[PDB]
Amino acid sequence: MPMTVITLKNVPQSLRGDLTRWMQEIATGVYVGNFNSRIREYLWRRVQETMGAGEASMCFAARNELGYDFLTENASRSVIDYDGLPLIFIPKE
Amino acid sequence: MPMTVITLKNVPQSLRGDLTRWMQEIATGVYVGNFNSRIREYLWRRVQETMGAGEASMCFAARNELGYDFLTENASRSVIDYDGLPLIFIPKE
Amino acid sequence: AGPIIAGKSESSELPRVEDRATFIYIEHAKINRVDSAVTVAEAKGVVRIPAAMIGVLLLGPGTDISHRAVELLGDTGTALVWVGEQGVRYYASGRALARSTRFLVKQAELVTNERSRLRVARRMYQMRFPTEDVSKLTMQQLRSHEGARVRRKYRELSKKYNVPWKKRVYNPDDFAGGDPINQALSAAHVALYGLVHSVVAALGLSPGLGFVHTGHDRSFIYDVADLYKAEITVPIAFAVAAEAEEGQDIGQLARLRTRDAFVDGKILKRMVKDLQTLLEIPEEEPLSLWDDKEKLVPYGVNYSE
Amino acid sequence: DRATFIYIEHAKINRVDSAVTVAEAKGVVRIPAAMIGVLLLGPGTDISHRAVELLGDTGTALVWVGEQGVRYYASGRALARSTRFLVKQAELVTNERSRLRVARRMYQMRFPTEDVSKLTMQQLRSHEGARVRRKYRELSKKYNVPWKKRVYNPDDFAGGDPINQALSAAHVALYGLVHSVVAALGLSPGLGFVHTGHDRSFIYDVADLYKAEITVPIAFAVAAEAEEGQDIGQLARLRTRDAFVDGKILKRMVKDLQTLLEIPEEGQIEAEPLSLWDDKEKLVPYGVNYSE
Amino acid sequence: PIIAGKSESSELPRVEDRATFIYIEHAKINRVDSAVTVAEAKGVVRIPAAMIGVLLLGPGTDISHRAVELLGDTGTALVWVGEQGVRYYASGRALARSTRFLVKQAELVTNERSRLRVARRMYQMRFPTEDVSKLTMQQLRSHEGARVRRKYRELSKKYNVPWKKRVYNPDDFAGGDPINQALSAAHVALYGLVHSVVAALGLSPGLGFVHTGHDRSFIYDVADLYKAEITVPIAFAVAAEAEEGQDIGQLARLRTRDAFVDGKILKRMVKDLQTLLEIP
Amino acid sequence: DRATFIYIEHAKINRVDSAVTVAEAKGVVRIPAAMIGVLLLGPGTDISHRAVELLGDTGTALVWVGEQGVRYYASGRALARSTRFLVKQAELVTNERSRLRVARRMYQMRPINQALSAAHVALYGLVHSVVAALGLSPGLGFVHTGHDRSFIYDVADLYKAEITVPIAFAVAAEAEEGQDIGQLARLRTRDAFVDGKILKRMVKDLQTLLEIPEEGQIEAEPLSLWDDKEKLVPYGVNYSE
DNA sequence: ACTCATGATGCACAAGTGGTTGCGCGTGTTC
DNA sequence: GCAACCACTTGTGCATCATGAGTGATGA
Repeated sequence: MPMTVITLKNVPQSLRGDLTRWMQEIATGVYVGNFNSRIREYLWRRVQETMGAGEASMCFAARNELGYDFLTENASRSVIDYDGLPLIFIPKE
Repeated sequence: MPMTVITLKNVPQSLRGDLTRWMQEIATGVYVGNFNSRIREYLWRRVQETMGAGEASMCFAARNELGYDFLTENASRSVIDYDGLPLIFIPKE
Repeated sequence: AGPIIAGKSESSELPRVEDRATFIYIEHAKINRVDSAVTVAEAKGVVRIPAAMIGVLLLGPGTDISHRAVELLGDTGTALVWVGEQGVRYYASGRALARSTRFLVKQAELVTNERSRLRVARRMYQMRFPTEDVSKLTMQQLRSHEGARVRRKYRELSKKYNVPWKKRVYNPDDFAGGDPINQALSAAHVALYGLVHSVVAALGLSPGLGFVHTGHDRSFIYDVADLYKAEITVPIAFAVAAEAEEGQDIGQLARLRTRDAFVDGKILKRMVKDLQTLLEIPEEEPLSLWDDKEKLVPYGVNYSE
Repeated sequence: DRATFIYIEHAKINRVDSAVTVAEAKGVVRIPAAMIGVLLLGPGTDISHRAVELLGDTGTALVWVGEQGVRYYASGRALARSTRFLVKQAELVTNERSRLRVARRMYQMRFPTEDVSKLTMQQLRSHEGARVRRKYRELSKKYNVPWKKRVYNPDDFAGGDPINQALSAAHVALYGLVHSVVAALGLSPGLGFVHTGHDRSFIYDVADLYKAEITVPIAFAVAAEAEEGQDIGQLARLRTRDAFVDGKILKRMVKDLQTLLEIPEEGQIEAEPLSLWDDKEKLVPYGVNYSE
Repeated sequence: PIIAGKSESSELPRVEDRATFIYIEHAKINRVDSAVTVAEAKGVVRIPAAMIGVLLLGPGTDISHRAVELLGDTGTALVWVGEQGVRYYASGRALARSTRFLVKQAELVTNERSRLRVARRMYQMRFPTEDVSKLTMQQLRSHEGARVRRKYRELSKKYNVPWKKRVYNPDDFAGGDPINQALSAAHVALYGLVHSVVAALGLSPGLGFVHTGHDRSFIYDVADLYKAEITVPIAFAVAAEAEEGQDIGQLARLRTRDAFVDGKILKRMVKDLQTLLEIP
Repeated sequence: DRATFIYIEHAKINRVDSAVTVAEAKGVVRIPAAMIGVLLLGPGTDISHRAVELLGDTGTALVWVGEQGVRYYASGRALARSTRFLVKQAELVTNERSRLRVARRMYQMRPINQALSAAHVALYGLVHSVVAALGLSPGLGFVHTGHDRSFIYDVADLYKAEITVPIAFAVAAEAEEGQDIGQLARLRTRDAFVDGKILKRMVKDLQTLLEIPEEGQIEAEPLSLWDDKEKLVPYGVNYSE
């Protein structure tokens, strides 16, 4: 099973504890767990309407030549497609 | 190639930029990348000799029921073994 | 679908019964739900349990668990078993995360019919001992023969590892021991029984509708666990007893090797498939009304006039 | 032949020698384990390992419930590990003759003034539909609550009339009590007679016996005396738990379950919904110590 | 010791196991905190240079000295893919410390019979349905040209795109047509990948067999093995499916990266570079 | 037959039409691209894409070096993208007779430990810069074989005994206690390399070792942008401040 | 001109403590 | 009694800025 990584910040503490039921916390707001496509999709679905006014970013194994892809919703660091290659973009203040 | 995740905080900026040459930084201090055992071991050895007075924790795919195992060096959250199942232990102040 | 809230999860969002981890053992701690998380709070620190990935949670001595923690564990499909000393002490589980009772209906139809029950017991005996043929054995003969061969296996494994065994058989009803072999056997068996109880509660099967064991609410748990107690728990416990040295926690290493054997033997998927085949269920809204002429009738409808 | 259904909430249960120690806010109570038949651990309950071990040694049925059993969360083994009710239910539901008889008996329980021993399943379900329509209409007339048709969404509770929300909440509270009683008695919630294919078919079958008598009037009263913007579901659940406080409903449920399973009256058990601080006088002679 | 910004070849992924290419334009490649950082007006993108073989530098890229040093340290070759073809090459020290491949390539390029045999194998690999056991050097050039124009014409007719009877050349191939842009983008990606692989394996890019006279001849020879198989059909498909207002270069690079991943051109390229030089 | 070796450091190179533009602290220098030859881009260099394109059009060998070529970091193509020197070196190295002859020719031509290592590494960097600019393959070495820089080591052995050794011994004698001897050795080696005579001699010996005919040889011109303004003004190199 | 180390300097976010409310998560005879 | 929400302090670390020092990673 692909390893799914979710990072939460400025989210309600309820979701902070809720994600621990599926995937553990290795650092403040960092989660890692092994799931298939369906469980991962449902878990990101749960995170989307539980994070409130917070930032969530998820990384999972994909079928690109880097080997992973990114899903972010209302996050500081967006993801830009450099010709079929996912690279993390950090906007400048 | 299994997915590997390294989390850094309170580390020199040199290491923060150096790990971006191997694995991308989705959020502050957390890195994601797909490497084999040799590259991951070399990256962890590089982290151990560059963070100095900092904390680092790495997550990678393993061959247990949870599917992953954890390596931490002077990290706030340690890792303890529950009958062969790695679960994150958060010390109480 | 519907609104998503912390602490409550649907069956789809959870892993399959055969895709989860086997068990976790907690002792001298205090399971407690803080911020919608099953948290194990020991003296030193707090440990968060990924209950969605855990099939059964084993509660040892000195373990305190709250009401909301039990509700959360039941919601995640994780079963609760108080694995104290002298074996399993109690069972607990929430609603089954399988909304279809087809497995339970088939199990009831098989257990009520005497010929079907005898056939199912013969199938279990054949699965335990594939080489033999039991097409003519009766129920009492089946029980006596299974006891005799379990005792023979215990004696053989005691001889192999050179450990003193007092011609005894493990039994969840009041089995106590102080020897390291007894402790290892108890640990492996309680882990197996917790896993079996979790699987049965997850599939919707009734733990009381047993075929070989009768007289209690966990007879089917014993029946399912006997299919594997001799092939994993006994040899692994004997190996643990042989390997154990002075000043070593027998339970810790016994459970470690029990989990290793469960993973290597693929006990979880094997148990799911064995329960599939034992009930003679071919591979394939759940609620409906019952009728004689039309069989099932759609529910949630009002029949006027 | 007597089973006590003890309800515990807002307490920490431990064990001393052979008695559970319910450390309430009022004080400490020392119920002997042997007298407890069914333990209904309500909200705010911290159960210990030794308490669970002692209660399971004496065949107590631990059921983690809501406030007065409105919600069923988890349950342990059966009352005295008695699977005779479960075996009887499985035998009754397996074949069509006993299933027909039990369905007729439940429909008769729902039809005191009519004889339905000759009606078919189609006729029986039509009669129940007519009965529930008439009950809804007459309760709407009595409580001055407008009523058009039972409309609701299992996935969208917010969108709906207050009467429908109250009905759903009260029915689910009744379902929780039914499941608590069933798990205490050792019955299988999935082995249903009229309802089939669901993991709580028997729960709905049993709760349908009390819907038209308990939860529907409660829901109509809640809808009548409700302000706009008020939590209708919480109100209905609280009213249902208040109705369940007495314990008469639970005893009636145990008796009706044993009647449905054709259990002979000699072998039938009697539920005793005991309370701790409201029944001190009854429990003192039984050995139940009290502290303050 | 381990110093930030410096790594051994062992710590880097093999040539096969890394990504193919990254294209950068209208940016400023820079090194901050020992990271290969690509700074745009809106923000900065930090490149995992250890996971990419070649970095294509499009128009508007201003790369610094230390950024080039870091990219060479990671083994990521640099190519300035401007308009009308590859414009300049760059590469650091080879991350292969053995020159067995280089010595073998030298000893098969100096010998005339060895050069003939290597060109024979490359023709056989490009066209396995023919026989060239007695075919000579200039005849090999003429046959290669005839077949590349035949492939170009066949693909132009198949995808229904007007082609002006030409074959892409790395030197001064300018065109405003969508087919010209797609061919240039796919070909510069291929040439950058070939240059990266050659620099990574320790081979000399100047020791060519069919192409001679310049220091990038072996690059052209290696790229010819895959030019007609992958890049030309990809460019023709891109021109066929291109819409109005769609950036030809971006979609062409999408398609050529997809072809490289599907065709396994990296592992295949290393394997071919092994077989052409007879390494058992 | 003139191959200028312009060393640019602390600058930002952009392109004006058919002329690169070097903007240092002293001022802005415009150079026609045809006379660049070898462009040694030292530290602090920010080369632009359009300047790279212009330099590539004119057969420029861009080599990213350290301070006065102490360290070799990266290199582009060769002089006029020519491979005659590389082909000659390959022909000499594959066969045994020419390899033995060239090895014999090299032999005929030919704290303290830390200083020696630093000086040798500086010489390696300069030799690699020259070799990459000329188009020679650093791996094809005659005396040394089996390494990526074998030819670099062979060429550096020519100058080890009379440049790096005296500098290393001088810095070892002059070293103060608790001082970075490697940095001192590198700085003294770059100071020695400032004049550029060593670069000319390396180019001359590289051409000689390949038996390149004297008529067809090209001579190195270690051009300085500011120290040689009077030499570049007639060449068309505009200056500004 | 580049890059890194360093010193202020501020700021977003997390973890703790403190009372206060509630006991919770709502389909199954609705087309 | 338990657990979530909430206010509110308290604190750790990150990012920016300005200054000054180096041009660097050191094997035949």
